[PDB]
Amino acid sequence: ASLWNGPHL
Amino acid sequence: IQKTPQIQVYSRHPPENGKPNILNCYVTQFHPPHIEIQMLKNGKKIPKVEMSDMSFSKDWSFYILAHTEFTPTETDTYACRVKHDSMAEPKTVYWDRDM
Amino acid sequence: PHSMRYFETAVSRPGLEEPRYISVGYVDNKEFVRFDSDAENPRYEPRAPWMEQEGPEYWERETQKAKGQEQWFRVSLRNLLGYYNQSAGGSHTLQQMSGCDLGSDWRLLRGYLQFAYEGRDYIALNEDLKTWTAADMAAQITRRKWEQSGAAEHYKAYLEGECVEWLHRYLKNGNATLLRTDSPKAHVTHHTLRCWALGFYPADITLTWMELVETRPAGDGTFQKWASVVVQNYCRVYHEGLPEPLTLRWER
Repeated sequence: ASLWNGPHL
Repeated sequence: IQKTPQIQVYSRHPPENGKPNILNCYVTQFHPPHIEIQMLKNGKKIPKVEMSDMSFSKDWSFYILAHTEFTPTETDTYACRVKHDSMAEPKTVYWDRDM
Repeated sequence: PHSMRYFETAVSRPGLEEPRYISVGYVDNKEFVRFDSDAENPRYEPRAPWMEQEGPEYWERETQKAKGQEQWFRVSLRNLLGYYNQSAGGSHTLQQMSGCDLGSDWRLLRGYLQFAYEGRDYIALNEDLKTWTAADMAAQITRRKWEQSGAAEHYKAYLEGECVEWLHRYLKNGNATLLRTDSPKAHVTHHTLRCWALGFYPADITLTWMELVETRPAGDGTFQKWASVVVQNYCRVYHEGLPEPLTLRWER
């Protein structure tokens, strides 16, 4: 199960 | 930013002349991901070459396994030719049955 | 000794094209799912047969994440062009590794969250899953932004929670596939003495007799390796596939 990233780089 | 492809050319099964087999060109350790790999029979390009899907390793570098049908003989030569931005000229590596 | 990883890439394209985003999931080092934005209909796809068991809601939900990630990487790529003063006339590459290691009891050993830009380390989450290591001065901009907004907490929850719980499910569902091994078949050749190990799975192996090639895919899901020397005074093969280690020398 993959993830959603939070803040951008 | 520029990593030079490492190349292995080798058959799927131990080679026996006259016996159909699979020729592999395993290209690793390269960056950027854009790459052109050609497989050659007696210096002419083989039209039906398959390629694994884009993957990368634990060290971030990309790799690709290209493969085709071949039938080793006493006289036919097989090579893999790789063009990549890290390299001034395409690199051609001949299949050696001993390796 | 178990793991799950997602390997994500976005490669920008000069011109009106948007980047190509690809995601690959691994369970115990073996590809199990794949998303590719260049596909005809981009969706997560099963890549291990024990995955065709997951129903439509699983694929629908994973695919939503991939679409999100594709947008996340677009924005992050644009930011990186600014931090490093680069041109959109060139192609640029953003990579992510994330996931978890488990023990033989299936408890969490370690979570991972790592980014590379242009094939080099950019920022990583430390093993404490609380603090960040930045690779250079540009990545220190990201580190300060992420400390300020507590970004690590969201990753830590994923890595200790869903990463672990879904790996258990895949470990359970893929048990018969994952437990499988293919024993090497070995032989010796003369030129240099060369001991070959052929048709083995998984790829971890020891050959001892000294030149040694990188282990390489046979293309059928098995691997090959060989080892050679200078010269019957002389090779051992170690593999979890074997009833016992193999032992051989030159045969005429």
